[PDB]
Amino acid sequence: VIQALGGIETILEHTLFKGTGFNSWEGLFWEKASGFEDSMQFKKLTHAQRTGLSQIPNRRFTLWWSPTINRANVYVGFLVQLDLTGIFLHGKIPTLKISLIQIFRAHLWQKIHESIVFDICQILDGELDVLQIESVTKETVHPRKSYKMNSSAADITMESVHEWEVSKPSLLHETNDSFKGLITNKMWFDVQLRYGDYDSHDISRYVRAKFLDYTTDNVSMYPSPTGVMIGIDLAYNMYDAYGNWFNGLKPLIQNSMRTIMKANPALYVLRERIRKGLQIYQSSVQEPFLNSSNYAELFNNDIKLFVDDTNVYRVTVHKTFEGNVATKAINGCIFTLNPKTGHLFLKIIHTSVWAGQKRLSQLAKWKTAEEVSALVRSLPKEEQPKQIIVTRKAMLDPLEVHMLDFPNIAIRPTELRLPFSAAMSIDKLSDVVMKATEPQMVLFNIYDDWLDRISSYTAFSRLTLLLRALKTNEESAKMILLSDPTITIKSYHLWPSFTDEQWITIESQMRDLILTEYGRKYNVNISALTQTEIKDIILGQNIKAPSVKRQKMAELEAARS
Amino acid sequence: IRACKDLKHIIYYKFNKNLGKGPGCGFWQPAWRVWLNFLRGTIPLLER
Amino acid sequence: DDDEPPLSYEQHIENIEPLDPINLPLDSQDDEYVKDWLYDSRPLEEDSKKVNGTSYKKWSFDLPEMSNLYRLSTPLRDEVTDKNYYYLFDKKSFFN
Amino acid sequence: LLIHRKGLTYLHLDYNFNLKPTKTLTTKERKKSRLGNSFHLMRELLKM
Amino acid sequence: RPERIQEAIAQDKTISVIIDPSQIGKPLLSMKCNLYIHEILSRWKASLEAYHPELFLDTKKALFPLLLQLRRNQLAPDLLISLATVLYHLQQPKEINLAVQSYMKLSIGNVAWPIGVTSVGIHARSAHSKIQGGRNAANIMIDERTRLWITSIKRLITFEEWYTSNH
Amino acid sequence: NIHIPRYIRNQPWYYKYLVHHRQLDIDNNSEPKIGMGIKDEFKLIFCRNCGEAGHKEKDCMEKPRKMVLVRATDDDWDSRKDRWYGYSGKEYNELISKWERDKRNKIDEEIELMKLELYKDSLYRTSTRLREDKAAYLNDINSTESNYDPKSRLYKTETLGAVDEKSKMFRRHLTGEGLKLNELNQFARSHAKEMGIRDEIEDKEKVQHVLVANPTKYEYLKKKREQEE
RNA sequence: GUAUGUAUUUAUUUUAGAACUAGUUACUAACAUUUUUUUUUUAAAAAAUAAUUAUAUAG
Ligand SMILES: O=P(O)(O)O[C@H]1[C@@H](OP(=O)(O)O)[C@@H](OP(=O)(O)O)[C@@H](OP(=O)(O)O)[C@@H](OP(=O)(O)O)[C@H]1OP(=O)(O)O
Ligand SMILES: [Zn+2]
Repeated sequence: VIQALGGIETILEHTLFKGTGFNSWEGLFWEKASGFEDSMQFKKLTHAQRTGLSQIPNRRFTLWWSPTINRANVYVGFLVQLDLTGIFLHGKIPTLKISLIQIFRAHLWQKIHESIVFDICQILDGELDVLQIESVTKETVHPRKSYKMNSSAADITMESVHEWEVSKPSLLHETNDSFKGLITNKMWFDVQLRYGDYDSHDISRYVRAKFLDYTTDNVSMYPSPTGVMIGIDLAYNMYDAYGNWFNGLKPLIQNSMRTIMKANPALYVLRERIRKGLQIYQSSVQEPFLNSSNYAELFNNDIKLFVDDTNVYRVTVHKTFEGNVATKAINGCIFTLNPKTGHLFLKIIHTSVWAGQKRLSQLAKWKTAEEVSALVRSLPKEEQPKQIIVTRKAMLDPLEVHMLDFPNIAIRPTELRLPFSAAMSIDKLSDVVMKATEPQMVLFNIYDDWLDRISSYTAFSRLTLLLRALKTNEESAKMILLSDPTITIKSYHLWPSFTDEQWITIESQMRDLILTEYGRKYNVNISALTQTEIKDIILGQNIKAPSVKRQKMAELEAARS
Repeated sequence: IRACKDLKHIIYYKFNKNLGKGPGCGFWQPAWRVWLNFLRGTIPLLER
Repeated sequence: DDDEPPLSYEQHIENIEPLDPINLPLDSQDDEYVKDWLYDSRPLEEDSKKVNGTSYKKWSFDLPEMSNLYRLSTPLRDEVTDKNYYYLFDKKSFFN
Repeated sequence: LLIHRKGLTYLHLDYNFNLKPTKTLTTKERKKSRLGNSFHLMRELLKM
Repeated sequence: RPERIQEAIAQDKTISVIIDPSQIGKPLLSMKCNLYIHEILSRWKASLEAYHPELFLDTKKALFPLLLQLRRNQLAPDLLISLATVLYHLQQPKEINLAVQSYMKLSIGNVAWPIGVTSVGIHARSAHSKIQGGRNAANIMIDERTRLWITSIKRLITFEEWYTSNH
Repeated sequence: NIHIPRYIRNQPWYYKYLVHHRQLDIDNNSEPKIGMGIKDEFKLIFCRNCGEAGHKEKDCMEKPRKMVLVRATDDDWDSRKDRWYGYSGKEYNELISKWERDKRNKIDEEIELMKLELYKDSLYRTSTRLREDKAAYLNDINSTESNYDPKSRLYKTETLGAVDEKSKMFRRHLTGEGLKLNELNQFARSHAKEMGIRDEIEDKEKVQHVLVANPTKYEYLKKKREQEE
């Protein structure tokens, strides 16, 4: 049958394989685990709620053959456009609209657009020399310009010192053009995104058609007649351009387009959301996670922050007038700290955040990401981080979309389970969270006064011991801190002001509590373990990792010799 | 609609004989007749 | 555009002089009898020999005008003059 | 004027005769605002 | 024209940099804040070698519209009260942390949604239209110049923490 | 590979690994493709009044009397439905000429502002990109093969780390407090092995010898070992 | 998670007991993520094997 249909090439030109960006078709084949619906088919679940589970595989099937289903050579069909994107779907399939909305959710089309606009404008700021550009002014256009397919304005304007000797319009790669014909004072750059069908995906005809329509027509308001039009095909991973060149534009723009097309984060978030919507694996894990073998990377000179969301959406259960109970939201905190200097930016989320909305455990992810983006924007460039460690893996996807706005900040998911949720159970923190009447940022210094007598790395591991104790037993440890009434806490201060001998003894009490309770709970004694295994336990690191394997192999190699 | 589409087939291969494949037919008399005869049938229905 | 109201005839349209219609250019002597009126609105609306009146209900031509319209309308004539062409394509073969 | 007599102000009828909502509707509003076949048939004729 | 400049400098040596907290909650307060910002810039200018020297020109350029608004009494009062609270906790000797905390009140504010969030999931409801951020947002999102000078106040705060560390 | 089924690993009879599948352009699909171009080709292509031999009297395009380049058949759906085909440039030249004629027809500091610059010796829709910064993949547009990872937005430099050749993993170089943790970690492991024997079979207490289990003791012990030397 | 319903007044109308104590059952809650193949003896003995998961469900 595969020779009957013509081969994998003539099968895969129908499919959405070109937009995913796997390297080869051979990676279509994996032991794919179903994930969500596997968990959900066993639960106690309504009659109406169980037939909804069976339209999850149909959305993936409809996504995969979506160039062929949403093709352009149709018999009858009135073309409509999606809401916050620019996709024209011929008629009405309800499965395909859900798939493409899930792909382009959180306003991703417009983020891709202004991402490529700022990237072009930053390259043109970098080259106010030898192109002889006076100024590159970025235009402020209508927020619906990213997907107004009727007409468009320009969004980058190039004003020159004296004159530009400007060629006749031709494509980006036509190698022969005379610069002598025309003279302009200013030029315009414009970026057009199209989503291609199975039929209509000749991108060069698209860019020449958009240029030759929008320059001659009167609806599209351009500053000068001279400019260039840049077009990108998102469904099929292609680019081209058309318009007026001078001496120096074309080799700059073709290299700009190939590197932006390979390394834009926005287009990577698109291709990743496509791979997720099709449920296919591609391991691209260039930097290792924050495991126990990397552990001291936190204590470099460069600034970085831990973000944590576990206490952002909390509720209280209460009895209704009927039999069933209901949940009402309470105050929350976004736990962000930097481990080198102990600054603790504590975002108190009031309940006026959750005022009218619902689903409330999906929205909390986007609330944390939006608030972290506001915190990072409020910092200066020298004081913005260079790295952000996300604790839970469900906080990757909102932070990636909101940190599209800051491309120079790395994001590393952690590999070791961190106890910062137990930071709610400190009464000085819990008090300030609960008494709040207004959504606000409150600063704490979680290393109380330790950084004078105690260096920062042992202070972080001390805080690890304390928070693992308060997450493990929560009252035995809270009584271990509160043995003596003589040691108080100050007004500025979080922890009881112990001397350092007392910190040595109480850290010993904490590791005794943690390791004894662990060995009692999981029926595995601490004494027969490696020092690697205990350092693995206390930091909350997980086994089945590749790092535990390669660490044990490296220790075996080091101790066999 | 199918009538108009069928009429296109019998007009184009009288028009495009020995002159290619482009647009530019513009012999719009038969399709115009089809949609007028639709309109007189849906006058009494849409008044109702 | 979808958000543009329809422009007023009295301002934007009526003061513009019109443009050139199709108008196949006729010969001067081969198409002599039909040249001066072929492309009017109602071609002989007021010519009481060739029409009844401006009510425009009946028509009567000579022979050269009718012959000229016969030659000039070559691409849309029937050009089947014997009834034995429709041997098994007449209406009644279709009914059978 | 028919749409605005019926109480439906969040439906927008632009000058190329398309009917699209100006917000995200509730279900009560989607019940109150299902226009018939007759409205949309007259609407597509005006569009043509 | 140099006469008004000279008499204004003579008045500039007359007025003093004292933020009283009862005086915060109008033109003389704006001038006192204006002059304290100038004095912070002068204490940078005395010690330009040890810091980053590359930030100083850009800091002056980003601060210059703020200094202009404080010179002309044109700054909005809700924003100016927050700025004066930052500058008070900056002026006090030891509470350098309350300066950064009131700065976080200055830049983000007390708005529920600082930056808007749009189209969270597949399922669209009407109340999502309340989320977005054109209506009420942070002061760091009002205009792009306001972002520059609000960031520059934080930069002067970090300068002042270094200066009270060493000198 | 393990994953592919046996209905793909099998070559048919008439191809007598998996050479038979390789020819969109799979197997370099990670590299994005470009515009193929615009190619508009025209090819070349008895009656009583024409006098030519080709057609019939009903088909003659001349006017009935009393007595040629053709679109070459390309079948892309964009190419048959293209609005701009055989475009020479007449409309753009009329546009440029009209604009040239129109262009031919066409052709401060305040007191307090001067005071402040003399002292200083010199719209909620606005984006969050923060224009004055620069992305990291833009500095290497000219050469090839950028160092920016689009998944995790780190920019691999030579100062920042080094690549293991066999694992293809970028492990960062450490600086100050990372060195003072790593050399202290090795110190705690060595002090533990000399204090007991800690050979990891002897099955006794050794909870006091893991570093993270009790760090303040090891910080002060490292410190006094520095003080003694 | 919907449907659907319910709540949101100010502009003034005349004159047998008392005390102490902890867990067991049901039901509800869009509120929350510690491997595979064995063998043998009565804890010990053998054999083995491989750069890391979903924000998606409604009558
Ligand atoms: O026959 P239809 O389904 O109505 O589609 C035709 C058809 O295209 P295909 O038959 O290849 O699908 C014609 O092609 P030819 O019969 O001429 O080969 C023609 O194209 P031409 O303009 O080249 O005649 C025409 O185009 P138009 O729409 O301008 O009448 C139109 O295409 P669409 O219906 O797809 O627009
Ligand atoms: Zn002929």
